[PDB]
Amino acid sequence: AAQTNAPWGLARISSTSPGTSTYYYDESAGQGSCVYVIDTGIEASHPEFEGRAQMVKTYYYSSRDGNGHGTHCAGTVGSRTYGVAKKTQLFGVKVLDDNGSGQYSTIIAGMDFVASDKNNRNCPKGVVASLSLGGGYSSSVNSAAARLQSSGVMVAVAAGNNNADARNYSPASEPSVCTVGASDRYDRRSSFSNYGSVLDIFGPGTDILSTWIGGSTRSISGTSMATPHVAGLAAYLMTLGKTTAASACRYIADTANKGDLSNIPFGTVNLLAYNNYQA
Repeated sequence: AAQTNAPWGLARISSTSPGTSTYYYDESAGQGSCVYVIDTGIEASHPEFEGRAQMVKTYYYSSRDGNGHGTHCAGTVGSRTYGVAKKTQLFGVKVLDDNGSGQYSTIIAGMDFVASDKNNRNCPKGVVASLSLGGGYSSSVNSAAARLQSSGVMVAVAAGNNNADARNYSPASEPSVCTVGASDRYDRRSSFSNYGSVLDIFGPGTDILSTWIGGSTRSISGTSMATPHVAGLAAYLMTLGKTTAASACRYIADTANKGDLSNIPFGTVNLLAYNNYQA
């Protein structure tokens, strides 16, 4: 399948070269997979989600996304126009308030929730969790992310936005999950992207158009935007049967475009997520 005039990041993840604008993908499109977006919520009523999104947990007085960040990330995972995996099921877990803030205890609870809740959901092709959040190093946060991964969920986490080594951030620094840095449309490391040996992969993160609250759209930047590209890619590849939750991060690294990014610090992987689709 081909989506013309797609957002640059979708085109990039289906290309061996920058500078193209069509997204190519197998029409299975993540059908039968599930992606949990652990964030500020998801505006599930957005036409772009086509009934495939739903809130399943909140730790606040409402499940509404009053911020937009979670809706944007979910849109990159699985919205019809802006999403990698256009037929996946999206589950919202609101661990962040409408200012984008949350206690680590709440974030940990949301991760443990997903590890259990996936047993209440029909996801025959596999389960992914997208975590576009983080803060300073916490062994407890890292342990929760490791538990979620171990339970059989492909965990993609943002490297962080401090132009610093991700070893000092959580859950970015947990080795067993998939830690995602950000690149721009000219194949440069995004100016803010964290780096370091703990990174597994880069995805598009600068100037990413996706869904927003109020039935709207906007372009924003961050490792938060790169992470759902990788999460959606994992769901797409799991639906194709090419990999599993336990092996998807390694598979994405194995099949990535290699050596194509600039300003990658020595010791950080030079790997850009790629779907290897051949029509």
